[PDB]
Amino acid sequence: GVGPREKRKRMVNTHVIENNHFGTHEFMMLCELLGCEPYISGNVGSGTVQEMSEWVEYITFDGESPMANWRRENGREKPWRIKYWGVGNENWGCGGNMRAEYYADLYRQFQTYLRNYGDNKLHKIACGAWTADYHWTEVLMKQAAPFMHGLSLHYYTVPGPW
Amino acid sequence: ASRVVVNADRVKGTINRNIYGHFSEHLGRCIYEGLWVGEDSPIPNTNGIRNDVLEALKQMKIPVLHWPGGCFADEYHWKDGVGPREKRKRMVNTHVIENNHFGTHEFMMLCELLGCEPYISGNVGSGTVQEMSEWVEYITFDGESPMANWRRENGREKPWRIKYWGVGNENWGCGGNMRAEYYADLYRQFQTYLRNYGDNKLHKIACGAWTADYHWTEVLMKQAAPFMHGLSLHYYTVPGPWEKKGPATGFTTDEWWVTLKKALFMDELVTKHSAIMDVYDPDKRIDLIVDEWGTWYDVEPGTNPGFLYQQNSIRDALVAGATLHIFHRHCDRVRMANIAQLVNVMQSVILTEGERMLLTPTYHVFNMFKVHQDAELLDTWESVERTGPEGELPKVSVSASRAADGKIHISLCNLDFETGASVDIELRGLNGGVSATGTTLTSGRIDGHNTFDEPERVKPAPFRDFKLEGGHLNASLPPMSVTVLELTAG
Amino acid sequence: ASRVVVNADRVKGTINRNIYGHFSEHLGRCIYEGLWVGEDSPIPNTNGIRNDVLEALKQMKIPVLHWPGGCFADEYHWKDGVGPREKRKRMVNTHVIENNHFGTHEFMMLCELLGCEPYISGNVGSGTVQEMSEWVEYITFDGESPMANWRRENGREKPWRIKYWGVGNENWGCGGNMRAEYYADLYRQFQTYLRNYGDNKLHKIACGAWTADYHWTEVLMKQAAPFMHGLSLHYYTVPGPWEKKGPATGFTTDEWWVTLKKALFMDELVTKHSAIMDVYDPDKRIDLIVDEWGTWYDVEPGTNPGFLYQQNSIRDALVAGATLHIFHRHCDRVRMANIAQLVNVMQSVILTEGERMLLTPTYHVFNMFKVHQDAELLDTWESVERTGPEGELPKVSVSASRAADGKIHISLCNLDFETGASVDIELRGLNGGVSATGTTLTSGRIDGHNTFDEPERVKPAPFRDFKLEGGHLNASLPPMSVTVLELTAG
Ligand SMILES: [Cl-]
Ligand SMILES: [Cl-]
Repeated sequence: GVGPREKRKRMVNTHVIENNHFGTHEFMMLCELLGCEPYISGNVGSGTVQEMSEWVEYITFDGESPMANWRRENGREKPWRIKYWGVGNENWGCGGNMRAEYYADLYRQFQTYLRNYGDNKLHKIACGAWTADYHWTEVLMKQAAPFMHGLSLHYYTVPGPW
Repeated sequence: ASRVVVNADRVKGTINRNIYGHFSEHLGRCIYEGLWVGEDSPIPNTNGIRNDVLEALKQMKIPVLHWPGGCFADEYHWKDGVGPREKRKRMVNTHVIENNHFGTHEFMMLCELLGCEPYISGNVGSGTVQEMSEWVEYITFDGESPMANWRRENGREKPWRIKYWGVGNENWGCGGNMRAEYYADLYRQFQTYLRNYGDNKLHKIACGAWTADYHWTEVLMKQAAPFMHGLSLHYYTVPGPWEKKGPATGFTTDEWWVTLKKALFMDELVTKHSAIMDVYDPDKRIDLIVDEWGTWYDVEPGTNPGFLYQQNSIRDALVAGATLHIFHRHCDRVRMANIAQLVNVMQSVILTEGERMLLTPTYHVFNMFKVHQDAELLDTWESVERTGPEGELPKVSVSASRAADGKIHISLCNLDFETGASVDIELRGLNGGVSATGTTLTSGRIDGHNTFDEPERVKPAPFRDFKLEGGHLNASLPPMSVTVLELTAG
Repeated sequence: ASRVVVNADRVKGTINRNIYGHFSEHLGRCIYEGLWVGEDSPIPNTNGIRNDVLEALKQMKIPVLHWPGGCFADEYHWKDGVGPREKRKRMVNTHVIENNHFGTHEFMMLCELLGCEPYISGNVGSGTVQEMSEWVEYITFDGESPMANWRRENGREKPWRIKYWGVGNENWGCGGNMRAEYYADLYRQFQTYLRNYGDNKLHKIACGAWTADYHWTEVLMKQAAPFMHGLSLHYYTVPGPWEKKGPATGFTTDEWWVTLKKALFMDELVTKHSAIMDVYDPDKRIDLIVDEWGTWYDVEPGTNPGFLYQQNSIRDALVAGATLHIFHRHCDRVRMANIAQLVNVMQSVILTEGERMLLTPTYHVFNMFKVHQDAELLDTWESVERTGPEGELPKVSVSASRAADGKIHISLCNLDFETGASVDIELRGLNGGVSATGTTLTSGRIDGHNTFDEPERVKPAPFRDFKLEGGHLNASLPPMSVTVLELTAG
């Protein structure tokens, strides 16, 4: 979702009709125009540690590096600031069908490599429970509390059966 | 006096020379003005490596060098440090100038120049399994493959040999903040794909405990012992709280005693960790490898705290002396150790500033003690005077080796800065009578250090302050001394 | 030849005399013809205990006796064995006769007559907490209470003293088939209510592992180490399958080698169990107590298999000799051991048949070696000839103590039945020169045994087959020997 908009990746099928015209630059810009805080969730389920690490570099790094230089080629000179960074979402489900014990180990690992560049200071957020999985909350706090600034929770209001 | 017997005919094992090992990183000017200066530097160099340092390290007989090690291991992507030096990746913070001019080829070359063993740590924290696998292929594979062919493009035709391969470092901390249970699962997975190509034979090393995390050791041995050739251990000597460690020079007498007391804790750690290894590995197949040790102070005032620059007193020499003795005492299990670090960083053997370099007291110990490298430990039994303000510490630390050429070396540390130390030494199991030369390393001040202006304040001198009554050897050790005696039979 | 050095000035520790301990059960004629005969028996006795055996055990300097021990401990209800002997409980299987004539008073008295320590195992398996608690009250309480007053009615005014109290035995087996996790919880509970009355001080002992259940040891130390003074261990030497163990005499040369190989396995067990205890108890506060060991054969043909009556060859003496040596080598942790059993049962020191008794080869070793009881172990370094059909075993086992009176004792076992054994012994650390007496115990046949008809076939003789060149001591050991040398300084 970065680089010349015209030559970004494209999934399309109506047997995902996604052109990636809206990516990181577009989003950060949006938050600037609205005057709201950006909150990004990185990819744990199908992503790698270097991938997520580099995303933060790309966005927040004021110095000279492949990622930062690439940000500038792509048209943003100064870094952006971001507080809220989610280290995966929905990891009990469509984000890897993980046990809490397991997501917690990945959370700890991934968050390790999300660095504070310039005077950016990250608020790291771990994926919390779905509805009433109090077990999930118990495990994440027991195993990862020291390594997180926040913990998420998901509850939709659904009148009927799924 | 302090009584010591040396059953000179009772070998107790081999002191693996790799105990006298070192370690360097890319956090600071360890690998950036200290060693690597560049092919086009005004400082006299051999293929980019300054010769003053080479000369000194060759003389010290460095046995093994560990790179990347520490935190850097689990940040590094090795492919960033190969290919045309001109076109390698470049990370630079203007507040860090990492240009990756020093990479795999440069390191292997360095180890060849020094005649030391290479010890590399792959990236578990932020790396992948294929990444690490490919690194070993790249280095060791004699056949035809993308990685091997790439090694040759990059200018090395035949494979290299490498024994010591670390599968992550510091994984409980800056290498992923992993639980032991978890690192162990990754270790098993990663190590699976590190193959022995050609006639290279890997010594696979799992990341072991920080300080007194006996739990970590227990779990790694319980879960992974069959899949490892060695297990690491990390313990720095820190005088104060982590938030205010204390200085390298101009420190109190309290800071002296506390520094040594902290250093000697190494014996407890090694004992207790070995104890656990014994349970899961009774025949001691698996090496214990203390790949991080040495003093850690606050940086010299008016230097960047992140650069870790610290001075090196006679204090630092005592720590080095006593700790090496402790490894000697544990050479049944301990088979490698790596002091932190090599140049300009923490407890370095060498400091540099432009084209000037000096040898630290710490250098002098490693140089003096090299007589113990691959030597044979001798049964020594001892009763030593206490010292220090509560009678805490031993006044004296002593060790005896038998070199290959038959000669006998006895190293002695006097930990009291305040007064010298008397040592009667009975030698049993002898052949003829014996004659004895001697070197000593001491200082006038408690923080005796070498500077670029006066780089020879603290250096080894001849030692003659002892009588040798063919059998007994009574000896008179200077305050804050490190001393080696060399005995020849007949 | 076999080389041995004895650093005669280097004490390695104390050999707790309780290593030379024994153990008896209500099993056959151990407590019932072997020891207890009764006040008005025709066998000459002291308050019901036959004097021929007392005399012999007093001679041997028995240090400690364990009763009930084995399975019986966790079946016994101690109140069944106090009160008027006339009106005590009576269990009889007519297919084995328990009249409870030998109970608490009788046992305590026995230990007083022998001058040995009592070691009692309370009943966890089938007993209650108050039951065990009250037993200790009954024995040790100087004041006024139902239990103490009952002791006095039953004829003992002052309390007794007792150190060694076992909180169950064999709890993994015939004492409840308990998991370790579970026994540990009961151990903690029971031991809570065993109080120190008067100035009696209890040494509480938890039931340890059977053979190589290292798991049991791990769990007991992990869960209960703080609540115990000692931990037990059980290992019998069994030549064959459990269903067909092999005989005490008329056995093959293969059965000799196998028997000794099994016996020597004790070193591995003690090492590996100690290793684990070291992890949870680095300072070795807790005693390791091997309260069941010895050979276990098929019963003499045409005797009741359930009575466990077996003979005692020179083979049995070798096992006893070598095993005691192994305990010596481990006296840093091992502080008590109890051979099974005392009389007429398994590897007994004494056999009886009516008023006739004999001393077994095993007796002769315990008697010969008593010079080691509460002695000081000396640094010995050795290189020994191999023996046995695969070069399996050491030809020689040797150990050195320094008695209180300054004298030095060196015990030696030659495990080859086929030929004698040469042993050069260098003695360092001495003052004066030394003179040397010597005893040896050997045999014409590999199954050399004592019978009631010829009870002196195998007994200690003087040993003079050695030259002492005032420093070296070359010695010429008989086949299947056990040998003690006594050196006096000057
Ligand atoms: Cl080597
Ligand atoms: Cl005692």
